[PDB]
Amino acid sequence: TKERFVISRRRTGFGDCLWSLASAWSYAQRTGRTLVIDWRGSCYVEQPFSNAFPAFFEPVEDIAGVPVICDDRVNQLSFPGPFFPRWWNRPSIDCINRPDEQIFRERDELTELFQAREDSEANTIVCDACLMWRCSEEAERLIFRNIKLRSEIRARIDALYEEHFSGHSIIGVHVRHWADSELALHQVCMAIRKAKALSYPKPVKVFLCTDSAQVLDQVSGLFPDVFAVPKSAEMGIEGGASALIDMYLLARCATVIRFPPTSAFTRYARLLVPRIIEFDNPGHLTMIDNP
Repeated sequence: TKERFVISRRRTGFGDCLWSLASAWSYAQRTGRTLVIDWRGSCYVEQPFSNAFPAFFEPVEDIAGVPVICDDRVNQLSFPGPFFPRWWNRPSIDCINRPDEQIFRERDELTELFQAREDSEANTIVCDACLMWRCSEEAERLIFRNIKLRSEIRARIDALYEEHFSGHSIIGVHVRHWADSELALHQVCMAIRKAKALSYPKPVKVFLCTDSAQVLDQVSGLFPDVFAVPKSAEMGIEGGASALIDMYLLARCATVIRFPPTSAFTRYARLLVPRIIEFDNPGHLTMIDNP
């Protein structure tokens, strides 16, 4: 009997990476495979063959009973064929072309596999597409609970929590992005007003997570008590750490505004925070009590 594998490959924002990881983990658990976390080529790491996972998280060799390889051994080990999806059996020269249509086909092929009664005969499942929504919420929570941020990142979160969150009820706001910008800023303001009109047990502050300096300046000038975390290889890692700090602090808020709710950036917060506000029909705000 020989070892068999599921490789979780993802290189995008951490919300997507970690949700897609939960999906790979769930299939590895169901089928008695080893899980390989392969974050080579991450948007946050300049060096293309370095596995980014250890740059942000502590070593992990097991997640809830599933053995894990999470480090540079991906560059030494030869994971065994045959492979699924079937594309991965093609010669390497034929794998240079990897268009979005093929990645989407593999999402669908993996989705069907994960729903099928029988385990694949392939010795290695290669997951190299978006696997958001292709697992249970429990699988997602298990991943967050069973990997640990690097201590340097945790210390920053801890200091920020003490400095702004402790003693207070925090409304977290994630804003990812002429007439369009004005309407979007207006919509964000409407969401903040809605959130602020709810009752909270402690004095309220607004935690803003945005990639735009202009949004930060505007929202800060429109509401009281708005704060944000202050902010080339080294600067990619710093971008990653900054993202994680915001993602994890959002999950500590009393209410979170998801602009948009399709962003996996706020999925961790959606799982944990008591109340979620978002535009959902369109132009209209909704509030969701957790669950």
